[PDB]
Amino acid sequence: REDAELLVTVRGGRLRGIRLKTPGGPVSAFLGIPFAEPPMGPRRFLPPEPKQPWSGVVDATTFQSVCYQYVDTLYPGFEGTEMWNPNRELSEDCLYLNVWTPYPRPTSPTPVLVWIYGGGFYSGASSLDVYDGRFLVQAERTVLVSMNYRVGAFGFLALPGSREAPGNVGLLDQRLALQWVQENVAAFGGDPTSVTLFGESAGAASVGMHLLSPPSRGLFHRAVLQSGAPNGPWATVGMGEARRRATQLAHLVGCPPTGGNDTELVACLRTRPAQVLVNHEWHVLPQESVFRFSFVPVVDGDFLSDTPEALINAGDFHGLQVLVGVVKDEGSYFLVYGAPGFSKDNESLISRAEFLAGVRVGVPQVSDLAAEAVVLHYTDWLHPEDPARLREALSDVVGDHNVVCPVAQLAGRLAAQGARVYAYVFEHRASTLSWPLWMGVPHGYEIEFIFGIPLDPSRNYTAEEKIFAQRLMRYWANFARTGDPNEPRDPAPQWPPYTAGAQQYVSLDLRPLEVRRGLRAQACAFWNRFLPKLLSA
Amino acid sequence: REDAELLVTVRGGRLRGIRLKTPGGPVSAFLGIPFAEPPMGPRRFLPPEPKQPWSGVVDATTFQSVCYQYVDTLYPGFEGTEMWNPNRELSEDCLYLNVWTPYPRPTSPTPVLVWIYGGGFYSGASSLDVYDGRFLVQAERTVLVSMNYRVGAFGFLALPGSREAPGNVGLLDQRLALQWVQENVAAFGGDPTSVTLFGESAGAASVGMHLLSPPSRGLFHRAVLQSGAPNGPWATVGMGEARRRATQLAHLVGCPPGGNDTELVACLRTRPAQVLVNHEWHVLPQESVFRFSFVPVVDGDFLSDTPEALINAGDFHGLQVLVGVVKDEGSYFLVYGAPGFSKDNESLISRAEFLAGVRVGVPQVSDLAAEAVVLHYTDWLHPEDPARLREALSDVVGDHNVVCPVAQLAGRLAAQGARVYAYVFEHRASTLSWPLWMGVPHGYEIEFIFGIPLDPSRNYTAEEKIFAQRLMRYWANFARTGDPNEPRDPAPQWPPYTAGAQQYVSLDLRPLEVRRGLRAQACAFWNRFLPKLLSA
Ligand SMILES: *[C@@H]1O[C@H](CO[C@@H]2O[C@@H](C)[C@@H](O)[C@@H](O)[C@@H]2O)[C@@H](O[C@@H]2O[C@H](CO)[C@@H](O)[C@H](O)[C@H]2NC(C)=O)[C@H](O)[C@H]1NC(C)=O
Ligand SMILES: *[C@@H]1O[C@H](CO[C@@H]2O[C@@H](C)[C@@H](O)[C@@H](O)[C@@H]2O)[C@@H](O[C@@H]2O[C@H](CO)[C@@H](O)[C@H](O)[C@H]2NC(C)=O)[C@H](O)[C@H]1NC(C)=O
Repeated sequence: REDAELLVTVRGGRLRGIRLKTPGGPVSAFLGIPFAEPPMGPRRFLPPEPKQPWSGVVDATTFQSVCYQYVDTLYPGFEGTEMWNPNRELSEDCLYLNVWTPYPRPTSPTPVLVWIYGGGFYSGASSLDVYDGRFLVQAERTVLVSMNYRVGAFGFLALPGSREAPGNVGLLDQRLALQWVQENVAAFGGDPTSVTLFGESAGAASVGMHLLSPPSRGLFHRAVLQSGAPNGPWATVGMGEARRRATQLAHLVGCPPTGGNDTELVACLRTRPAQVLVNHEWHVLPQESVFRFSFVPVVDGDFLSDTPEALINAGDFHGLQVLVGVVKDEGSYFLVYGAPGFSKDNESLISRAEFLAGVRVGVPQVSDLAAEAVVLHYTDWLHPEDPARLREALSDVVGDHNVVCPVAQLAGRLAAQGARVYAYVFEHRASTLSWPLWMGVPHGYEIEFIFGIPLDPSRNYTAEEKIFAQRLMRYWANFARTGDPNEPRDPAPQWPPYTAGAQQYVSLDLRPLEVRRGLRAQACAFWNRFLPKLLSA
Repeated sequence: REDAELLVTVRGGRLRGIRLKTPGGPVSAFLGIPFAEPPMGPRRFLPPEPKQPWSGVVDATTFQSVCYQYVDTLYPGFEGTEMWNPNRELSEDCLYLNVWTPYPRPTSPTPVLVWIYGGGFYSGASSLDVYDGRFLVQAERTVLVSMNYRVGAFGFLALPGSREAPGNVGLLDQRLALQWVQENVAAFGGDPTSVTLFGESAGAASVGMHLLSPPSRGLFHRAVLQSGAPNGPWATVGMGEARRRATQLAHLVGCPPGGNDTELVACLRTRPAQVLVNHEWHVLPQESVFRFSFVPVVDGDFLSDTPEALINAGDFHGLQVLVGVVKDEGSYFLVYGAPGFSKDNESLISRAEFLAGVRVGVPQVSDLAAEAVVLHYTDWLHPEDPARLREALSDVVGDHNVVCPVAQLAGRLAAQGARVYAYVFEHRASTLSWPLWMGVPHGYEIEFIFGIPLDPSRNYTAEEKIFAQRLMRYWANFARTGDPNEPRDPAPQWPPYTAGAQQYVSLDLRPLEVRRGLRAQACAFWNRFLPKLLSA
């Protein structure tokens, strides 16, 4: 009648999973485990409530719904954008997580990788094909967990101080899932004393906010931040700007029938169909921009007691290992979403005039003086108008400002204040990539190799890329169980720690590890050391 | 009996010159010709007055007195500083000029070169050995004129608005000599319709100011600006700060103070010249290198606007300009106040010294501006490497004071009608007494332009002599035609500088090599960004 490996009792009740075929052998998957009560109706915008115990057996046999979110339509049918779009029905009933474990279940406690997807805090899902945990768990014999968390207004609309919309509830969704991991992962063979968070972009920023929030920090041990940081200019928002955005969203959908009582304002928002909120989400941004999202974590003293910058600088990080990195062309994806002259369908060889206009789109809402400093640093004054150079320069502007330099500041301060840090740059352009050649290794395209997707026989990767993907999974799993991506296998070469002075990182591509110095050191000194001084003067 | 070639009648009266030897043949020299009434006593600080005629024969066989000035004492007896110090007695009776001419004197109109010496507007003299005109005149058959002009407070103390100390009188000293050239150079064989001005440091700044002042502009036809420009942060001063400096000088020497300019000048006019000199450095507002107390003042008269303003607004069609810099404009000044520097060690400074140095090399700017300097000149892969910090602070001082002011002048003149030729001078003299770490310092191309290597009693190499002959030929080609290129191909040709291509040549023992950008990255900072920052 039943297979005992696919039957697990967690604190809330009994579950039943499925046996997954993988290239390397069987895996057990428990997909769509409810960890919170559904945040519908009166519970919209509220902190997650833990799932109430149930009698009988819950079937955890497929991914559950995607949290309600905007759906990208810029290049309809284009795989390079469709791969990030929801692959399940949209619902507010979306607080489910997924556990993958070896078959048979490990005998001794196994280290746990917990994945947190990105999507700008406005999109994403744990169900996307590229986040398929079966290949890591098979190849490296870890337990892998991933959760859904609310995005957009449903996760991050904030009327700060208000009780019916406190903000950051999507982060509370993540923390609740992490608490579930502590109470329940042992039932699957996982070690709750060896839990490594990892995430990418907004998921990397989320990992960092759990590092900086004491109530989250007791729930994990190690951290991996791929292409994102809590201190990025896009990842948090101030209390007053959160209130302005929430209030203008309400105003754009009829509430109140501007501002007033927070109770009455939210109650009105709660009567609007979810899709009506999503249809107005982008209209609350203060300007024309790229790499800016409407509802993101708010710095209000609760989750984050201070800005991520301050908490990073103040923190004692002894006993912490982190792995951080970026892709080679962090900035190119976002240019086709609004920078003038840019398209995935031509070479985007912009003019000087379009470059100067792009600077204000990619560095939005800074003084004319601050914009001048950006143009000074990124113009090559022996070739101020060469279109090819202007295209790469604008990519560097957006990439450095939003990802590389925030990651570099995080890496540097954690190292200087007690953490062992490892840093990479991912430099392989996947043979299957559908974006144009000028975009390089675009943001987000290391994930499929980390997750071992090239081992999927259904896909058409080269054999080199399969070997490469196996290499990355090992670094990640080695870091997960030891805090060090290196393996006692000296030639391999070795991946040295990142430090504030030497600033060493390794390149990840088909060739063997190559050590290098400085995460765009010259550029990041402008973003991390000089530009803040200028904006307060 | 007497030599006819060395007797000359100028509008003021009669002169007796002297024959000079060179290894290429004789030249005729007329040294110490008075062109102004001695600006003494009641005429201290006033505009110069033309020399009243004389009877008899003025003896023009010897250099005349040096205008009263500070004497460098940083390294007593050291050749590298002594060569710039006065080599004749000091006197306020110093307004004389010198003419060198071929022997026998030309009988057709010969192109004229007019030398204006540098010295920060606080020092200098036309009699310095390194400014000896005999080799250029023999080798390139030009007429060469140089004049003394008042420096320090005597030339540039300004109480703006006052008739008793108007300012810029040293500049007027220069203009009066240019007028004297127009009226008298033909008596020596010179062609008053082909006058090329050239000068170095403060002399190059002086040249640029005559370019931008209409009453001077009809007195010459082309300009050479070596390692200086009128828009450099040091070459001019605002009316308010000029008044504050003149006023503190009066305090420091016992003069007052409802206030009154007439009385303050009158009390200054009673002090011995040396007393003013003794307090000259103490009116500067802060510790600094490359700043000088009494410089040209922008008051709407000699200069009706700032030089940067006048550069931007000018129609420079019909102008040919030759401009350039040495390879290490900043090194020299570092040993005069940058913490950690000496000509006697390697000056391998620390990061803390580098940061303190930045406030000395970029004085009187906001903390934000200084931070922006540190951002640009730090290698953030090597923020504390002492050799890189020494080089970077040299670059800060050189770019801010010379290279980038020259690049801006060149770019805007070229984009507004002028034909511009740019060089970087990259040859370290075999005879150089400054340490190796200073490279090719400020001022050490002059001796090659004047052909001093041809002097056999000096210790230059045979290939250094050929180099001097090359440079003299470029300079003289430029004076005769507005084009340094030897009108003949291999070459490579020296192409004109333009705001886009930014082409210049390097001058060393190797043949001409063409390069792009007078430190375009750094000068974008100083010329385009930093002005915006200081406004807001
Ligand atoms: C590169 O493309 C952009 C985007 O234009 C769109 O995409 C093209 C590939 C093509 O499908 C066009 O028909 C589309 O309009 C071009 O920039 C656009 O230029 C048009 C006018 O020419 C203007 O109306 C749009 O606003 C512009 N869009 C943006 C984002 O600026 C750009 O000119 C193309 N570059 C070339 C052809 O060199
Ligand atoms: C390089 O020299 C400077 C200048 O020092 C002076 O000149 C030297 C030749 C020697 O005679 C020193 O004693 C002189 O003071 C040195 O900078 C000075 O250092 C001393 C202490 O060593 C300090 O009291 C002064 O303030 C410094 N002066 C300045 C202008 O900063 C520097 O130490 C020397 N570098 C070395 C020795 O590595």
